[PDB]
Amino acid sequence: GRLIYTAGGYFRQSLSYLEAYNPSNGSWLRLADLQVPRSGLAGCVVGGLLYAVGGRNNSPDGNTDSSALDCYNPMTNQWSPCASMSVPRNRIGVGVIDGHIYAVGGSHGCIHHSSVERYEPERDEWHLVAPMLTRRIGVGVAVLNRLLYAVGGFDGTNRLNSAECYYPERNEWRMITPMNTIRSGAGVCVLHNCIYAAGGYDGQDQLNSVERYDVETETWTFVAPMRHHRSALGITVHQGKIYVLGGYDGHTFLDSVECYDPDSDTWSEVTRMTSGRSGVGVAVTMEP
Ligand SMILES: Cc1cc(C)c(C)c(S(=O)(=O)Nc2cccc(-n3ncc(C(=O)O)c3C3CC3)c2)c1C
Repeated sequence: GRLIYTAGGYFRQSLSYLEAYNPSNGSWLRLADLQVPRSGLAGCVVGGLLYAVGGRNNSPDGNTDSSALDCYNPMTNQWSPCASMSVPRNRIGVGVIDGHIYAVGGSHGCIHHSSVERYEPERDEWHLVAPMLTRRIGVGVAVLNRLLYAVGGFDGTNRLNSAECYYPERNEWRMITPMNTIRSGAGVCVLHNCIYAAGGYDGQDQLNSVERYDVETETWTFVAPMRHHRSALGITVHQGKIYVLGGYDGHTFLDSVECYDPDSDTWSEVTRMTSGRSGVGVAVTMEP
């Protein structure tokens, strides 16, 4: 599309912001607030519409995990509710295959989900599919060649370096090669034939390292590290480059946005968000 949308997040409390960054001119636009504040959500796009999935409203009033699915139409600058998921899912990951939204893992209080469910926009319906082999919150999710990958996270006891792949026509999950780093709350995305995992928390430190999985070789390789360590970052791809947005570096809720050029294997700072925050949802679609 043309703009990078960032929805929600956390700073002092869960946020309702929807802001759109335009890489062509450096500008940020503030758009219609989410109806309910949420951090730990995920964003995705189907048919030009932006969806916000799951998360949690951490507020002074209290703290409520979200099962919600909401749809933002850039033409109208309006959010509409969709059908809710079977369960609340904070610290969720999502991926889109063939116009359907897969919601993966996440938490409902102390419940760490392995369950996975699929949304069909044409019917406004969710249905459960086979669960993952592992409970995963803070799970990175990406789609490559119409297969769904769940990467890292936290299973209730340990942060994970494991990853697995969902084969839709078999409704089956299988482990893939584990990452070389334990990562929970990483940013995961796809670029060319690789799944990238950037940042996260390894149980001790927020990470700046970045590694990628080549589906043909089934191996993970480190690339250039980000300039800033970060967990609970937003991540997306725009014209062949990876953008990482915000996160937490152990000291500060970051406003930094970095951009990875895979041809030069370099990261550069490209803009700052209007305020530091973590736990955002991010996706790319047409300008409003
Ligand atoms: C109060 C508070 C404080 C801080 C520092 C943050 C970041 C958030 S937050 O909204 O950004 N929360 C969030 C979003 C996405 C993923 C994760 N997440 N999932 C698993 C783990 C882990 O520690 O294993 C994490 C952590 C490593 C990132 C967590 C909140 C509410």
